[PDB]
Amino acid sequence: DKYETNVSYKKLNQLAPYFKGFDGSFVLYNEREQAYSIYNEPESKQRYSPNSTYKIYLALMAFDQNLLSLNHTEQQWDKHQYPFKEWNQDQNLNSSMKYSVNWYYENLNKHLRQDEVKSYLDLIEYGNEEISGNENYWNESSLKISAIEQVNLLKNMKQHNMHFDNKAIEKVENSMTLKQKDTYKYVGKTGTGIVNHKEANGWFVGYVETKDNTYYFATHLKGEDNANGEKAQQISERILKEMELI
Ligand SMILES: *C(=O)[C@@H](NC(=O)c1c(-c2ccccc2)noc1C)[C@@H]1N[C@@H](C(=O)O)C(C)(C)S1
Repeated sequence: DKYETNVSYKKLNQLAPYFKGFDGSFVLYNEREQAYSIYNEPESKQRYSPNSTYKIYLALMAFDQNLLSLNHTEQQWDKHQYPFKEWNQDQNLNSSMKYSVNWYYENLNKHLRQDEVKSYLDLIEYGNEEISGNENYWNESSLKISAIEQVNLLKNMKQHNMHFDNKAIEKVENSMTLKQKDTYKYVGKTGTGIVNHKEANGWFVGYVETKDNTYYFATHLKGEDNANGEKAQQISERILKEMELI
C-alpha cells in the first residue's frame, strides 16, 4: 500500500551510500522552513508495518483512555521468560519504551476497544488504518505506514494537532528521549520486523529539537536481512550528524 501526496521536497539523493545493502528511505521535516527533504521518495511513500514505532501512539491512546495516568505507568511482569533479559521484569512507560517491551504495549492494546482505536487511527491518519489482520495488528500484520506519514504524525503530535493531552505527549516524549543537551533534545523510537525468518523491516523515527527549530525524521529499511531498528538508527545518526544536528 502507498501513501499519496504531491508535497514538495528537497531531494536527498546523496544519502544513497548510507543505505548500502537496503531499499531504504530517509525523510526529514524542517519545522521552521516547513520543508521536507527525502532520500528515495518512492520508498518514502511505501507503507510497511510500523512495528515497535506504533508503541508511541498506543501509549498516547492508553493515556487518553485514562488507562495510563501521569503517575501510574507501571505494569506487573507476569513471569514469562523472554529471549531478551530487559523484558523479564516490571516496567514503566520509560523502561518499556527504552527496552521495547512488547508485552507492555500488548496489555495496552488488550484493554482498549478496537473501535476507539479505529477511531483514533482515523483521526491521526495512521497509514492504511487496517487493524483487521490479527490481535497484534501492528507486528508484521495488517497495519502499515510510510516513512513520510511517520514524520507527519510526530510533527502533528509535537505541534499539538492531535487531540491528546499535552502532558500525555510530554510523558510519551520523555520515554523516547535519547539525549538531552543544552543545545538539543533528541527523541526516537526503533522498529524491527521479521518476515521469512529474516530481519526485513527496520524503522527509526523521531526528531531533534534545537533552540530554534525541530527536525523530524524517519528512516526506513527493507532488505534481505539486517534490516532492523538498530541499523536504521545507526544510519539516521550518521545522516543527522552530517546535517549537523546531533
Ligand atoms: C518492535 O519492533 C519489537 N519487534 C519485534 O517484536 C519483532 C522482531 C524481533 C526481531 C529481532 C529481535 C527481536 C524481535 N521481529 O518481528 C517483530 C514484529 C521490539 N522492538 C525492536 C526494535 O528494533 O526496537 C526489538 C528488536 C528491540 S524487539
